[PDB]
Amino acid sequence: NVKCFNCGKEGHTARNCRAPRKKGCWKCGKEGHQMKDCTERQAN
DNA sequence: GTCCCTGTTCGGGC
Ligand SMILES: [Zn+2]
Ligand SMILES: [Zn+2]
Repeated sequence: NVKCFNCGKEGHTARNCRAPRKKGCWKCGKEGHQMKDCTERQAN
């Protein structure tokens, strides 16, 4: 299993997901930066 | 793609 960032549902990933993906931060939510970039709750 | 499998956004990898 692998929790898809885009939709949440397991068994597949963000790229695989048959759904339009997110622009901004996946975890924190806020755009203008990715989850990678994020300075908010940056730890995991 | 049933699943793999993660920042850039589809494509081989099994
Ligand atoms: Zn998905
Ligand atoms: Zn963020």
